Amino acid sequence: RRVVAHMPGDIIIGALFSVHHQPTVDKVHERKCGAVREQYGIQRVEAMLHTLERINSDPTLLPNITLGCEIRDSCWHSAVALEQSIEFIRDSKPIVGVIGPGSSSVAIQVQNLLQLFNIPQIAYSATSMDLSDKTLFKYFMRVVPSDAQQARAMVDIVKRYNWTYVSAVHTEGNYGESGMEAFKDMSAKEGICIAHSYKIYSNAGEQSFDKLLKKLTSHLPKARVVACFCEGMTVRGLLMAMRRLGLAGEFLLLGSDGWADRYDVTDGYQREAVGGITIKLQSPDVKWFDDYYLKLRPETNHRNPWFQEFWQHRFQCRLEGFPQENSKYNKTCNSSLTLKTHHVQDSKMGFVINAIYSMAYGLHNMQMSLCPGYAGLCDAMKPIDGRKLLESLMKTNFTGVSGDTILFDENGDSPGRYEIMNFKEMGKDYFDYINVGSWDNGELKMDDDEVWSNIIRSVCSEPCEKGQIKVIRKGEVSCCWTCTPCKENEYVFDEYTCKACQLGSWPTDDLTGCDLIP
Amino acid sequence: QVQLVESGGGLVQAGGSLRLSCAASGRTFTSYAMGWFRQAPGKERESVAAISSSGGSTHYADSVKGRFTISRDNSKNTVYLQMNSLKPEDTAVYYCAAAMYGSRWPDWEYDYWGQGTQVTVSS
Ligand SMILES: *[C@@H]1O[C@H](CO)[C@@H](O)[C@H](O)[C@H]1NC(C)=O
Ligand SMILES: *[C@@H]1O[C@H](CO)[C@@H](O)[C@H](O)[C@H]1NC(C)=O
Ligand SMILES: N[C@@H](Cn1oc(=O)[nH]c1=O)C(=O)O
Repeated sequence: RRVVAHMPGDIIIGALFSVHHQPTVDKVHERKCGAVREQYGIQRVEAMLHTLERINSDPTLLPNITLGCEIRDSCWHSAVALEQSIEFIRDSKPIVGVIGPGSSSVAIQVQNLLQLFNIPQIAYSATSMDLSDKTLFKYFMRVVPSDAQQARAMVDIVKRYNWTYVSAVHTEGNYGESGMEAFKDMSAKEGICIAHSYKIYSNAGEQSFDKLLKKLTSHLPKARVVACFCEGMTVRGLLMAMRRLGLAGEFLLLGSDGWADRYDVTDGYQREAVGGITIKLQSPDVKWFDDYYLKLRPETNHRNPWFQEFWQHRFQCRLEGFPQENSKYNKTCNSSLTLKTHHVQDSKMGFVINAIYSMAYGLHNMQMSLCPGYAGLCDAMKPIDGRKLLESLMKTNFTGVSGDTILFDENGDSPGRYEIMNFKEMGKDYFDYINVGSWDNGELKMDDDEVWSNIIRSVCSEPCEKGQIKVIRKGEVSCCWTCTPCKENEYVFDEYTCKACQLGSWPTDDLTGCDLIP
Repeated sequence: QVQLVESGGGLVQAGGSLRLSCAASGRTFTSYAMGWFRQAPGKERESVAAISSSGGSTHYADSVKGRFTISRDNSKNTVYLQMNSLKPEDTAVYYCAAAMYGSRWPDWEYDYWGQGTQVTVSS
């Protein structure tokens, strides 16, 4: 079986974090998960633990009530997170609520199970619009906004930089498909041609991404910008295919939140990602998490089982006498090693902690609306009713960890803002992400001089020169036209269609109207 | 909730050999490390040998170095301690204990015990 991160308490809350990577396509049926993950894994687990410690310490939030947890590996895989959710359901101390998981596609698979047992789920990174259906997903909520905004923002970015003929790639799954189809419905309505829409799984082989990159160079040179509604490793695979083929620098990738500022995606293939514009969600680094995490040591921390593996992996050494020692690494772990070296905090850590607080404050509102005087759990919440917990969680009005009031709408979604990033070079051979814009409630603000300072053109046809040249569409696509001139008697009515002057009249010098022949 | 059973002990002559077994109940024995330690009457308890949760990497006390060997078959879900050329100072109650999460052995947090097998080495 899989080891779990256990913590006792008067109320145990479930958690699903991607401690390991998705199992290799070879051993998928075996469900043998891949390498350990820090930001989406270990860090989120320790955040769960410490946040529950704080909720216990806090006398205002849930007084006389201890919060325990059962933290299980999601592996960013539907089947693995579903087996572990079954291990949550195994009882029917019961699991009151569930936090996570990461991928919207996996979150649906989990929700489908949890809803049957009235267990409210709160996702930190699942953004898909389909999860806004509360008839399909009654007991689902998320602290991040629907992707109907992020798609609109991506469309607005395409609009601002006068891009019309674009290629479109998305990760095969609910997140990618929902986002891409919303981008299709919005861009096409706003007059943006989609050269071709491509879908690929994140764990597809090298040859598969090579084929994808070749199919992307099929539309070159017209369609250079690639609207990517791709999670992480999909963008990474694209960059690695650009290294393999040599098609680097020829495209411009417009990534979604799957590649917000993730260094694990661009590290090692920096030149290939240069110029890429991506979308992040408004999550300021949670101050007190770094103070807890960076002080952690493998000798001290003994509640996270994977911390031994993760410590041996991040430093690539073997913890000499420790229990879960792995002989693989040729080096031995020194006492000088510390996490502060090359520390990169999880981008969505704020949402993780805010979701844990969402569950806590929902339980507290239910506590006050059922056991007013009794300090702690009374006989009315023995047992805790899941339906009442959902009704109290939807009506939660609290101030978040980022100093911003978190609230939930009718569809169980939370409001959100986005930061637009750019992977440019900050110096010779050095590359890093930089904030270049923002998107909130429709308004898109950008610093246009920071992105290019150099400009890129991704259109299928250059605007017809003013004089008399009309826009005549080609064989198939709208944005593809052939600038054809007008007859001497014809004046240009509108950009698209030409109109002829009647007998005696003749087109004016500006070719906007007619004028009598002298 | 894992339960351990010790076996293999008894009584042996001076310089003889004796092999020790310890079996665990339930899965996730592969997730726990294992360490045998002995305790004699009056004397305080001494950590004998230890093997990592994955196996392969082993540690021994200076007293039993070059004399004992600890091993484990995870498929059998069992750990073993072969005590070649025993001495009279080895007479004690040997215990087998599981430890997920420790530090450099002998510093481990043992969070499961076993019954205990009595080993008597006659002069
Ligand atoms: C987009 O096109 C408009 C109209 O030609 C022009 O005024 C604007 O400067 C262009 N912006 C960019 C970024 O090309
Ligand atoms: C949250 O509760 C406070 C206190 O009752 C109230 O003043 C505030 O309006 C509430 N938030 C919203 C969005 O109504
Ligand atoms: N928003 C994504 C979640 N996600 O995918 C990644 O690669 N990173 C990340 O946060 C989804 O809804 O599936």
